Amino acid sequence: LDKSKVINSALELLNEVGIEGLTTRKLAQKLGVEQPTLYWHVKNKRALLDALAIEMLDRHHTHFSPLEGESWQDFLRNNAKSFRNALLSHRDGAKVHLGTRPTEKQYETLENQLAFLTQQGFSLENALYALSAVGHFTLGSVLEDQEHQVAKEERETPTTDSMPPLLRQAIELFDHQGAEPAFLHGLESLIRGFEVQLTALLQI
Amino acid sequence: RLDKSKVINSALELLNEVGIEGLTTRKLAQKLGVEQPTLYWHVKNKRALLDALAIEMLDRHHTHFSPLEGESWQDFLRNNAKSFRNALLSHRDGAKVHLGTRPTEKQYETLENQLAFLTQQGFSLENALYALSAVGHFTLGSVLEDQEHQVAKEERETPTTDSMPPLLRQAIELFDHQGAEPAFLHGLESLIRGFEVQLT
Amino acid sequence: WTWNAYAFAAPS
Amino acid sequence: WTWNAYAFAAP
Amino acid sequence: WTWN
Repeated sequence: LDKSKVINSALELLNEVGIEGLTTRKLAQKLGVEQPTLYWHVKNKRALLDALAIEMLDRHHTHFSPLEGESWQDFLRNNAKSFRNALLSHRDGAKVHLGTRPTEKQYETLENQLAFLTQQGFSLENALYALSAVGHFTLGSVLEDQEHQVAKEERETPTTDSMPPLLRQAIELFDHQGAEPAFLHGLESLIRGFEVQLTALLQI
Repeated sequence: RLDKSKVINSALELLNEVGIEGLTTRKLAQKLGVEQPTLYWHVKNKRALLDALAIEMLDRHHTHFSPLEGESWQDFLRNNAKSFRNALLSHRDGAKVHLGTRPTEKQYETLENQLAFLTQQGFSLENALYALSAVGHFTLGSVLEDQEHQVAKEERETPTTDSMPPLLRQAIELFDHQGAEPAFLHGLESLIRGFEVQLT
Repeated sequence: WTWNAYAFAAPS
Repeated sequence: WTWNAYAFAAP
Repeated sequence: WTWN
């Protein structure tokens, strides 16, 4: 009956009910426990969500820190991907991570991210803008994926044979491929946009 | 049928009053001055309401929904994102409302011109798609986070600084000074410069 | 619009 | 992380 | 959503 069982069960519970239907009541039932006893481990539903975010990053965000003589591009690419994995790891995973601030045990890891990017050419400012851009892009991708995943079941089936040519092309494209390709292109796009600034390709 | 009515309008004001969590049948019915069965006739479920609220928000505040006479694809993507941003920021929990948006037939023509315009500028249809998507998802991601941390900060124990290290701290002050918008415009600019350079 | 690839996925 | 501006904001 |  420690903090770690509570969190493993919460994670199992998240998969079975999603975030809207996750409650301390249901978690206490899953555990065969009185609601009070659970309170000591999680005060309320947002503390719970913060803890679940933390577990997910900790289990599945394997490229949290830069690495080796890995380039800044490799890091940003590998960091985005790995983060996306964390957000996809559970039902409504992105929504759980949404609006979570890093704890102090995370502060150091954030520090050598910045330091790594500044040691490799970026101003602090641009390093922030770069990390910010990959992060918000990655989160928004997963957030919509997971949301449309849910919505499709709460809606009448789609009126597709009706769409004009290019939009219909797009739709068949999407159906064949899913979301990942879009994610990868947007990710490369960001990295490349920062390459061009850093490279002074378009200067005078 | 929503469009004939004031449900949307009132629901928006309510959304502001109480946020998306608080947008329940009981409170909407009340706000409107009508019992629940009449509201049910207007709207079967919350998703349906959110769909209509999203559209209504775009129709009020997303003014750069298509490319202008003479505009380059770079400027169109810039103005469209910025305009999208504004629409999402125009209401409480505004981005959450737009989450999982399914375009209706009424919107098909706008979407089609977007694609037609980008391909006319020499994107493949496929790469056009990725630029639109990247710009879209980034804009949405940015605002969702902006809005959530806006709410969550109030239920949260103020950044115990000094514990945090040198560059992190500098980054916190920077963000304290400048807010979200400069980071948003720089990120937008990257995406665009990314596609610009692949093009050639 | 996000142009999300599941915007028109069908149920189940 | 997302490095959101308001992530270390103060009520 | 919850009806009565």
